[PDB]
Amino acid sequence: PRNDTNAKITADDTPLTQNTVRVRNYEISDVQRMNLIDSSVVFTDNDR
Amino acid sequence: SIPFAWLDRDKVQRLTNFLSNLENLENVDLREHPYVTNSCVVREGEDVDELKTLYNTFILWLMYHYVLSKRKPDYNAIWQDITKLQNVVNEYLKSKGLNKGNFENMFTNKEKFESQFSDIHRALLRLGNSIRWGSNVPIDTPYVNLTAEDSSEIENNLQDAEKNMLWYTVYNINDPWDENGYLVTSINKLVYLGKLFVTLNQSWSKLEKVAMSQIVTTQNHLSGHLRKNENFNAVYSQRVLQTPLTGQRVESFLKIITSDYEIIKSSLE
Amino acid sequence: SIPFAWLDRDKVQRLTNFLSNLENLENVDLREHPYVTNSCVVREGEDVDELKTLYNTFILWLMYHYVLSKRKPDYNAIWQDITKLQNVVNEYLKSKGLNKGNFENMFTNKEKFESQFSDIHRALLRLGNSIRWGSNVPIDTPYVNLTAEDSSEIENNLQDAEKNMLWYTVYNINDPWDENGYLVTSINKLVYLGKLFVTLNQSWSKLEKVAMSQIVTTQNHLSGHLRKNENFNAVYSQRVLQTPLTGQRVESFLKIITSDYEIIKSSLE
Amino acid sequence: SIPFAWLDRDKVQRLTNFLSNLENLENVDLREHPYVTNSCVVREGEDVDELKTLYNTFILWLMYHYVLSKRKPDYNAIWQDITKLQNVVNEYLKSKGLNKGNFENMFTNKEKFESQFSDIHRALLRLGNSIRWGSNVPIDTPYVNLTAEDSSEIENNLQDAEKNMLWYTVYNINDPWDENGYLVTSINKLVYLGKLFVTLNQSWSKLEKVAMSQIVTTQNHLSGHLRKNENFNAVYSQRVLQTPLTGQRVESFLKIITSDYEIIKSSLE
Amino acid sequence: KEEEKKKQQMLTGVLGLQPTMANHPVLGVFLPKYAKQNGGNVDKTAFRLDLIRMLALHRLN
Repeated sequence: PRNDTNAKITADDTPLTQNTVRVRNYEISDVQRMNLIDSSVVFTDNDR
Repeated sequence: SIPFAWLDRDKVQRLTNFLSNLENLENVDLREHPYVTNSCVVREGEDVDELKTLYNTFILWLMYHYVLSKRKPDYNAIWQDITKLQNVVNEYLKSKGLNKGNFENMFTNKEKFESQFSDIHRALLRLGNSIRWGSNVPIDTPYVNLTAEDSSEIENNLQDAEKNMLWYTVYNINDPWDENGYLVTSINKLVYLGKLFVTLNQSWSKLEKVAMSQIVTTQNHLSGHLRKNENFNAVYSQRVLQTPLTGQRVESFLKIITSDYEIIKSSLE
Repeated sequence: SIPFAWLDRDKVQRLTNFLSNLENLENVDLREHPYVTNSCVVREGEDVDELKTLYNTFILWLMYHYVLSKRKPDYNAIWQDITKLQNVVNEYLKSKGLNKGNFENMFTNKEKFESQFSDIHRALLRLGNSIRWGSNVPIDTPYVNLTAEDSSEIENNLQDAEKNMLWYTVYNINDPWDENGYLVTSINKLVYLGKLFVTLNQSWSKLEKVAMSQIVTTQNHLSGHLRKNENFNAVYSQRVLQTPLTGQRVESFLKIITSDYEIIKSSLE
Repeated sequence: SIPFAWLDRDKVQRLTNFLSNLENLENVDLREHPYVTNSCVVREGEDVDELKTLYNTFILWLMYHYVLSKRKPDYNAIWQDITKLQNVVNEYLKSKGLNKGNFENMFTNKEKFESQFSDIHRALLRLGNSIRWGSNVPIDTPYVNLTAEDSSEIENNLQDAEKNMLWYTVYNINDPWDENGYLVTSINKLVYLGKLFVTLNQSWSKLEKVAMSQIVTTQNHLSGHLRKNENFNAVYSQRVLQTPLTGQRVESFLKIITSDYEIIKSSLE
Repeated sequence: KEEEKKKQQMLTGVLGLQPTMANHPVLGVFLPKYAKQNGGNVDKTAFRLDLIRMLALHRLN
């Protein structure tokens, strides 16, 4: 969601900001994001 | 390892040397100096040059924006001293004891626009106050008053800030000679540091918008030439090179395009 | 002329190149390179080696310790920025924003207390999270900056310093949108420089302690081997090589055995 | 004219160079420098050594104690400033205001007597009073003055002085601008100068007792080894080498053994 | 010779794909990149999904 710097969005103790989140890459299809659909790491499209 | 196009061993070493020592030379503008862009070329006429040097300049502008975003120094370091002078001296003089003005007017002209002030009229109010403390009436010299031994040198400092916003120095106005003491030295440092802050921020925004405009410009001309062929490696290079870029995403895309330079050197026609 | 007992010119070139590029190669630790010790071996097999590899390694450990104590870089240049960020910002934000001047950085006062840094870093995690958000909720981030794209880079840099404390580089911060404006210096960079500084000191004392322990062990073995012969220059070499060595004695003793190399090569059996 | 044993001119020039530039290099001790002790040794086997290097080490310790006793700087100049601070400031403030510790004023007046070794121990309480003057509600401050750079370089300077008693530097505590009060900065003056004075005297007395103990040891070895011979030159060298030595006696003994050198060299076999 | 066993082991770990599918271009290009991974603790499922989405990207008529 928009303007996250007001709030504190969490899924672990880590807050999910622009910087904590790795951007989703739809073409290269990294293996790390495939591991982290099982794990608890949030991923964004950078479109906002 | 420092990815580039079909280049020689002299051009890669020279571009590595330039983008490493981007901080030491003055007038950092890549649009301004043409010794890099025209020379990062395969030669070979224009026929084999076009599509490959398009990718070469794409990597050059992209890595230029990367090293800018990595080598920016913090300007909040100078705005913290702006806040220290403006809060701790000038409010205590203008509102406390001497009180040559209104609490609301002076306090809110200092307090308003903590983030993103570009106002010259607030400065001009402090200039009129300082010159009223000074000898004369008019505002011919904005900054330091009573003395022009430092005026062209402070303008040289601001031009050097405009040239190299990555490496900047504070003038630190001289102690023994003064129009008056603590007050106009505080006002003087406040005006000079505010001008330095807005100068460095405008120069950074200029170079960031320039670099992003050049990268987005080269993406379209790259995609138009690469769109036509139908091999899998070709269309995968098309998708990798059509992934959208922002200045805050360019670092991750630089890592991605290294790991895809593993293939797309061979995917060129 | 870096005198070695009985080696090939190739082996002398190997050991001279090792002690020359000690600061350049990674993983600076003499146990980590077996081919240095394998290069240190003497010709003609075990009958020659059982007497002469002891003296050869007794030269080589001393020279490793000598180039180790000579090529120490000063770690006050990195503590200077710790004190600068600490004293200038971490005091003054507390004094301004009414944190009653919690002195906790001043319990150490020095580079002498290599303990309590972890308690200071946990307190700084609480401070940085309180300044970034009002919620407080003490969280389990390693770094206040919330940067996960460069935390791997920071841990990479710390492992690089662990491998080569002789040659170190210092990382920095990026500013498109700042979590903390200028506070990011004295809470993020203070944690990074504190971890880097205590890492360099611990790895330094670790390597120096290992070098001194191996020098003492080679003293004991080589004296126990050379005890048997009662000849004149033999027990002269016993009295020369029986001398106890500190890290304060070691450079002068290198000069002693440099002088003694001409007589001792004949003197050994 | 500083004659010695059967050494070469290079080794004699090494000993003369060390004893001339003793004050220049750091950590002035023979157990710091085996290069003096092992440049002391004579060639041609160990029988020459067991007869003659005992005599030469005896000569080294005599002349080393001589150049110590000739080159000791007098520390009562800094004790004069200690007495000025203790007499002038502390007595006036404690007897004047908060006049309940007049018995501790008489205690530091007894500390003015030359018994400062026991007195520097548990001095801290009169820094504990200055805690309150430096900062209100006196919780705790470090073992030295409040300033971090000053405390670190005071510890550095004390280590430098303890290494080299012969060459010491005053720190020059003072500051133009002080959060601290002038009187508690004079307290910091007194604390640092007292530590420097007691450190220099204790390290001097340590090396002086080391030199005297080594001289007595080498006397016992020389007399036990030259006991066996019955010649007139032998018993004359026995008496000259048997005369007992205090530190006041060592200079006249050096002048006496200078004159007796020509007959005891022949008396050694 | 040295590098072939790892590629084939990862090929059988992904799905148990047949060599006939190993000859496919999407496989022929990505098996070397999947070689420089899966030696780590990453996953086996991630590689299946990656092959899925890449094979899908390949077939856009």
